[PDB]
Amino acid sequence: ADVKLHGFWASPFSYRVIWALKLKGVEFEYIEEDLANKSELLLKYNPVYKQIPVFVHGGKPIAESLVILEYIEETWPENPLLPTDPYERAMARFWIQYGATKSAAFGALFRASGEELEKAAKEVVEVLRVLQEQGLGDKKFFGGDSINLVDISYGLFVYWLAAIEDIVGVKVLEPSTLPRLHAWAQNFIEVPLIKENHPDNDKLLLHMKGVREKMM
Amino acid sequence: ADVKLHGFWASPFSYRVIWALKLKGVEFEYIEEDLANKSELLLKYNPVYKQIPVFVHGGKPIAESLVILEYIEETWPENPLLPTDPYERAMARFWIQYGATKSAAFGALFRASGEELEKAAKEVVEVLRVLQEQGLGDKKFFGGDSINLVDISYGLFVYWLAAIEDIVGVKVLEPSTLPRLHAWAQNFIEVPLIKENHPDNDKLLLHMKGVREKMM
Ligand SMILES: N[C@@H](CCC(=O)N[C@@H](CSO)C(=O)NCC(=O)O)C(=O)O
Ligand SMILES: N[C@@H](CCC(=O)N[C@@H](CSO)C(=O)NCC(=O)O)C(=O)O
Repeated sequence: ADVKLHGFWASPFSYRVIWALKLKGVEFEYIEEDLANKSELLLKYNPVYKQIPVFVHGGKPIAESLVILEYIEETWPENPLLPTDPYERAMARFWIQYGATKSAAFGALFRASGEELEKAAKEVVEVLRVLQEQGLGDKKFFGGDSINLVDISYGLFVYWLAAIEDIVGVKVLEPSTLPRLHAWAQNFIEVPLIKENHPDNDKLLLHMKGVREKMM
Repeated sequence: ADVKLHGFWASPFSYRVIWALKLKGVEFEYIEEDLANKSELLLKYNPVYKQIPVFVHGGKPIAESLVILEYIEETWPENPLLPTDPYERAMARFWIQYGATKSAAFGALFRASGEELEKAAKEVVEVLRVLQEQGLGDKKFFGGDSINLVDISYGLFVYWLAAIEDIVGVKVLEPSTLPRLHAWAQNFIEVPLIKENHPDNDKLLLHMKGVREKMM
C-alpha cells in the first residue's frame, strides 16, 4: 500500500486518520509505534513534534491529525467530508478549531485532584453547552445527515467523556442537561465506521487509569 | 462595501485580514471596536469568543483570523495565497498551525519577571530556530518569492519580537544566530503592502508598555 499511517493503538488522533481513510476507501498500511522507542521513520518524518499520527503518501510525510485530514479531503475528494460552499467550510473549520482549543479542558478534568474537580467539570459542561447550542443545533451530526470532518474531530470529546465517567466518576454529558449533544454522542458511537474502528474499551480504560495514577 | 471587518487598531489578528483583503484587492468597510464597550454587532456575530477580528460577507460573519484567511482565499481565488498542490498546502497549514501553537511562548516572554526571563527567551529562540530550519529554509518568504498566508500568519512573530526588544530589552532574533530568519523579518517589513498597513509604531509600543506594566 502506497499510503502509510504511523499510529498508536490508544490514540484518538491516529483514529481520526483511520476513520477518514476508511470512509474514502483508501487502502493503507498501519504501523504501530512504541512511544518509548520511536521508529527511525517516525523521527525522520516528524522531527518537529516527534508524535503520531504520521501519514505518508508517495513517500512524503504529513504530521498533525487536522492537517492530515484536510490533505485526505483534498487528495480523495469523492465522499466529501467538508462542504463545498466557502462559508459552510469556514463554519466547519471554526468548529474544528474550537474543539482543538477547548480539548485542554478535558485533560484538566482527567487529572484534577479532589479539590477543583467540581470547577474543572463546570468548565467542561460550559464547553459542551456552547458546542451543542451553536455548533450542533438540531442536526443529527455536525456534518448534517452523515458524519463529516467536524464529527471526526469530536471523536476526541467522546473518548474523553467515556474515560472521565468510567475513571474519574463524574458525568459531564448528562441526557437531561444536554439532550441534543448526548443524542449526538450515542449516534456517533453507533455509526458502523466508528463501531468497527476504536480501541478495545476494557484495554483502553485500563491503560488510561494507569496514566491518571501517575499524576498524583 | 459588502465586506466588513471589525478590528482593533493594535491587533495583529485584524491586521492579518487587512493584508489578505488588500492583497486580493477586495474593498471593505473597517469598524474599530472599543474592547471595553463591544458593539452589538460584535457580540451578535461572535458570541463564542467575543473577539475581533470579525469578518462579514453578505451579512454573514466569520470569526478567527486563520479561518477568515482561508475563507478569503477560497472566495477570491485570484492572486493565490496558498499553493494549489495538496501536499504543499498541507505544509503551509502545518506551519500556520505551528505558529498558532507556539505563539504562547511570546506572551510568556513578554510578561516574564526578571527571574525565568532567560528561560522564556531560550524557549522562544528554539521556536524560531525550528521555524527557520524546517519552515523557511533558503526561501525569501514562507510563500517562496512572494508572501503567502504563512508569511501573513507570522506577522504576529514580527510584532512580538519588535515589542519584546523595545520593551523587555531582550533580542531573541539576532542576525548572527538566525541569519535567514532575521533576513526574512526585514524583507517582510519592507514589503509595500506591510509597510503601508501596520499600527503606528510609537503608539503601539506605548500601548504595549502599559499592558506589560499591568502584569507585575
Ligand atoms: N496535535 C497532534 C497530537 C498528537 C499526539 O498527542 N500524539 C501523541 C500520542 S496520542 O495520545 C504522541 O505521539 N506523543 C508522543 C510521545 O508520547 O512522546 C495531532 O492531533 O496529531
Ligand atoms: N484566535 C483569535 C485571537 C483574536 C484576539 O486575541 N483578539 C483580541 C484583541 S487582539 O490582541 C480581542 O478581541 N480580545 C477581546 C477582549 O480583549 O475582550 C484570532 O486569531 O482571531
